[PDB]
Amino acid sequence: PTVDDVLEQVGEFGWFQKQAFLTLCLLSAAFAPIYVGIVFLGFTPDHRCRSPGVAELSQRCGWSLAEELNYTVPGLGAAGEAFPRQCRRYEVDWNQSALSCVDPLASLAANRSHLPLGPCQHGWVYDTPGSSIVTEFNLVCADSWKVDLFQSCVNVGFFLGSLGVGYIADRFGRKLCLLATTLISAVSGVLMAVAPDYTSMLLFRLLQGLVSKGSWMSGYTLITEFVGSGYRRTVAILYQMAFTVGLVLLSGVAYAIPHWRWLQLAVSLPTFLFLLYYWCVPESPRWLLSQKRNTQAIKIMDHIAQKNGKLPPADLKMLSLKEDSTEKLSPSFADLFRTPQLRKHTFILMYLWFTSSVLYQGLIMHMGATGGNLYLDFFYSALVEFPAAFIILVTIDRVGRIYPLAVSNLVAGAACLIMIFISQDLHWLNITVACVGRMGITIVFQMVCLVNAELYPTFIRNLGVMVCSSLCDLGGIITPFLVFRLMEVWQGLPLILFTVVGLVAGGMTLLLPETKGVALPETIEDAENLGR
Ligand SMILES: *[C@@H]1O[C@H](CO)[C@@H](O[C@@H]2O[C@H](CO)[C@@H](O)[C@H](O)[C@H]2NC(C)=O)[C@H](O)[C@H]1NC(C)=O
Repeated sequence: PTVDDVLEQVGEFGWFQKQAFLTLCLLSAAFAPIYVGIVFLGFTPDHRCRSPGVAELSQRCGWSLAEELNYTVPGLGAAGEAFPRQCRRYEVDWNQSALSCVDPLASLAANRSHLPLGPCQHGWVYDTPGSSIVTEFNLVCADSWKVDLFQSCVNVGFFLGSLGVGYIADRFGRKLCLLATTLISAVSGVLMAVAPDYTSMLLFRLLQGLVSKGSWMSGYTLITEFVGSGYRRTVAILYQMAFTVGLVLLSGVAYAIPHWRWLQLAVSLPTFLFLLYYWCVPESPRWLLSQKRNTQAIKIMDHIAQKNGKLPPADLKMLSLKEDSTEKLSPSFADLFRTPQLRKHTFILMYLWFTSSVLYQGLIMHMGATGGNLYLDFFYSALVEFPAAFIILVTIDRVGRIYPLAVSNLVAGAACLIMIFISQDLHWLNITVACVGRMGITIVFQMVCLVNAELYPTFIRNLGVMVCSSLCDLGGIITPFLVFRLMEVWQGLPLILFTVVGLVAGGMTLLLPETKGVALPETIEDAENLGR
């Protein structure tokens, strides 16, 4: 009367599993707005110094937007690529000075650079009709650094929340967390849209970042536990693919409404509405069984059978773990680093996450020039993931999990190396090769997440994935400084670093025990001899 066998008898993937997965997938998209980052909310458009006098002249004679930029603004390319033009204002009187459209400012100085440069007051004038966080508080020229501070604060919030949310998640149940985390994320999201100052915006975004990844991972583990042992691949990969669909939909709606306030206020509400379906999914049976709450576990199991409609097995009356466990099974950080096998697994998974994140950021950084339409570029970058799902979805159970993960982790680094060595000049090849690397990295991410979820004990499964995921955000934070510094020493030093990181990670993956078609562990001692 073990949990897995009774689950087989009552249907591994029945109509109950489909409904629960539909709801959790509806939750999946809610993580796209918080994960997409500052983009679509802090895009910096073209900007020049507003002048009062230009407004008068603009109507007097025929004008064009391109023409106004050229001979009304200070020229670019002096003492910097575009530092003068962006936020420097000549401050020559354009009002009550009728010098004709042909020669508005030429006559006075007989030269441009020598002209007198004043302060860039009167705020700024922006190109795009929409408004972003940059346009709101004028964080353009003097305070430009503030945007980087905002991004770094969000990332450090991710990093802290990764560690923090795990313990509150596993000790107090997987549905007490998913409910509270998504509720806090929703309330922070709407509260943000009414932020009048810059401090409140940062604080609310920090809270949302703290809670979002916890919500997403507690949603992931729940379905992974619910589904049968054999059908884990479909549930996990379709969860990731739902996340990708949510990303595409976010790009679409972002192009729909440019304004940041309305964008946030609209995209956040569906996460709040998801709360309306909290009553659909109950607590995971395995967690309850491991906590010694057997009556609730059997009650939940009977409900699954009733909705699925096959039959209730009479053996449930004696449902319990394989071996008579101890009264208390509290999750703690100390228990994570006791068994040598579990310690080795944790170290290997941490390194895997770190290398995956570093290689991803290196690839995106080393990409080609950005396209004219940011939205179209983001749409393509999201769409490049769909074939990854249909590649992985058919290979896991047929070939196992270690080999594809290792081979993709190797091929991503190989593609980075070939891009470094082979000509990087504008050609049709390079874009497609980069797409190959993108698909490799996406496969690595999804496979690492799945294997890490499957490898840990059930009673601390969430904590393990949280800890091993923190290094992902750590690497994402640190990589830009590393690549900037290394470039100074040698032109190609960062590329060698990325390639060696990828190769070493791919080599080290092989030692991780395989999990093809084996019931996920429920006891740390049992997980220790998983390979045996
Ligand atoms: C761009 O600005 C420059 C300003 O230098 C314009 O080109 C010349 O500007 C000098 C300075 O006033 C004039 O003496 C020349 O007569 C300008 N060129 C010509 C062909 O007359 C230029 O016209 C501006 N851009 C456009 C599209 O006209």
